[PDB]
Amino acid sequence: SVLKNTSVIDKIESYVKQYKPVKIDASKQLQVIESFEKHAMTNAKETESLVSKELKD
Amino acid sequence: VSTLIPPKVVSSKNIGSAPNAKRIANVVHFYKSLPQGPAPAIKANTRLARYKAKYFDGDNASGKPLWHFALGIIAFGYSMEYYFH
Repeated sequence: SVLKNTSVIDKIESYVKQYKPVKIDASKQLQVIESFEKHAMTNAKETESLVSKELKD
Repeated sequence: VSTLIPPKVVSSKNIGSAPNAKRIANVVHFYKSLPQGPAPAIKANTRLARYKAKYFDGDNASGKPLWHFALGIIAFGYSMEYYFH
């Protein structure tokens, strides 16, 4: 209602309407992060076991 | 890009340098030993061992065994001198 001789509000409306799907989100943190984490818990359990037996000794 | 992992890397890291070196020394020094005064082995009587467990014991080891030995030596020497002189 503020603009009277807009001549552009339809164009920008359509441009935003066609722009909201910018691209597909990556969400693919499962190729090097997963391997790092797997190694993480594996040798972390190893270290927990060794420090535990060292404490008992 | 992974962060450092101190408590996750302890397999190769030991307690300084000297403590891990002396850990092996101290772990087995207290393992295979008598608990408290086991195996006194006080009993012994083989003339020499009889002296060991009778007068030559280290609990006192005073001059009394020495005086007794001197008395025996002079007693034998009296007869030896009677034979000779």
